[PDB]
Amino acid sequence: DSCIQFTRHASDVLLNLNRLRSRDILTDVVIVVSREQFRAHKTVLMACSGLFYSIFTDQLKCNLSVINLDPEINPEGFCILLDFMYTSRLNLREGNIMAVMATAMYLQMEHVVDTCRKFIKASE
Amino acid sequence: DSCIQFTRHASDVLLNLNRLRSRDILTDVVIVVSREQFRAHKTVLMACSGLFYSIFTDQLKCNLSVINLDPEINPEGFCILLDFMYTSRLNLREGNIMAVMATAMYLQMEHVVDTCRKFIKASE
Amino acid sequence: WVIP
Amino acid sequence: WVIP
Ligand SMILES: O=C1Cc2cc(Nc3nc(Cl)ncc3Br)ccc2N1
Ligand SMILES: O=C1Cc2cc(Nc3nc(Cl)ncc3Br)ccc2N1
Ligand SMILES: [Cl-]
Ligand SMILES: [Cl-]
Repeated sequence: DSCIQFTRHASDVLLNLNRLRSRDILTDVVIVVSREQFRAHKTVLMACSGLFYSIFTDQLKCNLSVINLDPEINPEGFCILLDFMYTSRLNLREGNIMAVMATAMYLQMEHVVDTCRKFIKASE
Repeated sequence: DSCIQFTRHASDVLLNLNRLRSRDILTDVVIVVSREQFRAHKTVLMACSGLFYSIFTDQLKCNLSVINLDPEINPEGFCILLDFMYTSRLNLREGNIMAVMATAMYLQMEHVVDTCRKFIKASE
Repeated sequence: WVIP
Repeated sequence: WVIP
């Protein structure tokens, strides 16, 4: 086509979606990770995770307001990944890398899994 | 912080939200523009438009499944802007620029209004 | 704005 | 991935 493109549009959209998340506006699901609860937008979770995409396209699970993750999932690893979904920034540290990688594999977040594998390979 | 950032994340999120829109997945509102209807995600509309942000943060309108725009709004201008919201690409043409600018002013989409004003100033 |  |  003959379209023009606004370079910062995608980043500005995500920044605003994160602002809605911070003020708990139009969040439509609670993700339960052991004793912790995380409110989010189903659409953002689906756009970032192969697991949430599969969950919310299911004719029965699409209507659930609460999703319980596997008990092996670490709440801090989930929190770091939820922040990454809404910001593009990943708080990857020596102390959390194993939990973050395991959570990203479970959530089917291929690019996060890739950088975790590379950071782990550099330290061996 | 000491975060790392995935450059293409925001663009990949928006691409996936547009894929959900194309398959009519988790759309939660109909925007009525005269005889035309447009299905969309409330969160994406709020993230792109000062008007939709004001509408869906209202304690009564946040719950509406149908929103009727002012009858002066052109359905083609709206369609072009809805496409821009989900893609960052604006199909701006000599034949549609006046309708697109008027629709962007009504929707409170400041960056679109700015480029329309500049393209109009260049042709005078 | 750019030409994509 | 980059240093932002
Ligand atoms: O690593 C990742 C990230 C991700 C996101 C989605 N999400 C969607 N995929 C498609 Cl094709 N359409 C709409 C949506 Br929402 C699917 C798989 C994966 N794997
Ligand atoms: O030209 C524009 C585009 C736009 C978008 C929003 N959307 C939001 N703004 C804020 Cl501050 N927080 C969350 C959201 Br969603 C507000 C105003 C405007 N004006
Ligand atoms: Cl990813
Ligand atoms: Cl804009």
